[PDB]
Amino acid sequence: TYQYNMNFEKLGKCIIINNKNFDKVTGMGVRNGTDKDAEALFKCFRSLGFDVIVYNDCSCAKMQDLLKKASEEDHTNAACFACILLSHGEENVIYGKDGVTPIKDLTAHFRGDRCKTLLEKPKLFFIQACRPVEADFLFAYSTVPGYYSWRSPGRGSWFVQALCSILEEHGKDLEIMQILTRVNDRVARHFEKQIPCVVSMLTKELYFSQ
Amino acid sequence: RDRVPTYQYNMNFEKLGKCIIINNKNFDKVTGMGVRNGTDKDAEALFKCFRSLGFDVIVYNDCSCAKMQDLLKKASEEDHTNAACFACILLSHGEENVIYGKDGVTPIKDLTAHFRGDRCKTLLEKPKLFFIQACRPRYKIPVEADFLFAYSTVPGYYSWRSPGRGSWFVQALCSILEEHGKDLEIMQILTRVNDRVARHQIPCVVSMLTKELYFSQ
Repeated sequence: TYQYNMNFEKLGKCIIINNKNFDKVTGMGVRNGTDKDAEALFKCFRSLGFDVIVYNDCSCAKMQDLLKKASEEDHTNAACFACILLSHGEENVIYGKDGVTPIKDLTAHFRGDRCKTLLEKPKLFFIQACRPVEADFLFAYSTVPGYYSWRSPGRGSWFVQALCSILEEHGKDLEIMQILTRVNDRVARHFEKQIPCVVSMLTKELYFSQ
Repeated sequence: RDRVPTYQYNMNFEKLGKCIIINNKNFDKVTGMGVRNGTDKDAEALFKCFRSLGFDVIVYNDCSCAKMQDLLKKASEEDHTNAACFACILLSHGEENVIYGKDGVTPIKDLTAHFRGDRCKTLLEKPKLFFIQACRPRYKIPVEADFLFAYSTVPGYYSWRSPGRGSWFVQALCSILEEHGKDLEIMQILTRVNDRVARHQIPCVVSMLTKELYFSQ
């Protein structure tokens, strides 16, 4: 009653945009580690039951088309939708490899109206980007685009590490907010700066199980 | 599903915390803002509600911008050492990143900054809750841990402060808190409020909290 009905054929689709090499004409160097993060995320989410697909070095066109096309799909037997973005970011904007595109435009497509099939179902956006308020949307930022998010060349971001670890072990028993909160604490505890940020328009508790 | 974890905010303190409610109903003509009929009804339900949770609630009304800033700053300079948390509720007119005082408009972000870890070390590691009902996204928020923002309406749209029933968000918040304030976790309460408000406009919660928040046991 107080939970999102997960009784569906599929858990849902999980698009993982992984931008690592940005065209010079943007002024943003390679994101060594995003490859580590991504693989981690791929497993973690595939493990939750998502039909996950990874897209590398996407342009603002590719990224917009991707999200556009996905929203257009039929999500009837889908429990929800998940999108994970990994790249450079600024004021509410995400970096393509050839420029910058506004996050709002990526989520726009899945709004209640533009995507009848996902209506009433959770839309999840996990955004990791160092430098659209509609119901049932949830955003989880590695940290605001302005403040820097700590990585580790061959170890990946703390956020992603924490998120995959927590999800790996509790992705089945904790509610989505509990997990993200632990991710919050864990990322936070690293410094002892950066604190992830969760924005939730969810109307029911979210559980990737039963 | 819910149980015994070091994943809960330590609530074992002398007192629960202070709860500041700013009830701006009347605004200076020059601001062009109208009377917020129904705000007193929210203010009353809110004060009773939080008083009931164990908060030491203080209610200010028709405050000026200078007043709001001063009040919150002073609140941040007090010694919250024996308090478990801190709550501030703003009921007024709103606009992108700003909230109205009677004499004008001031940035929500500055109002909340007063409590950042480095400026209110006595609330450090302690949840700082802001419930904002600014009629009329992470941006108008401090980059600090243990902060929680529950925005009344769409930080892009307008909430419907009912003529003489009280804003939908507020009333829903109080309703759910009366009922489960002492048995549900903060995100559970607000998520239900979200649903409730939506079953009528969608409120949004920004959480930087690092632990679960239970007001009791």
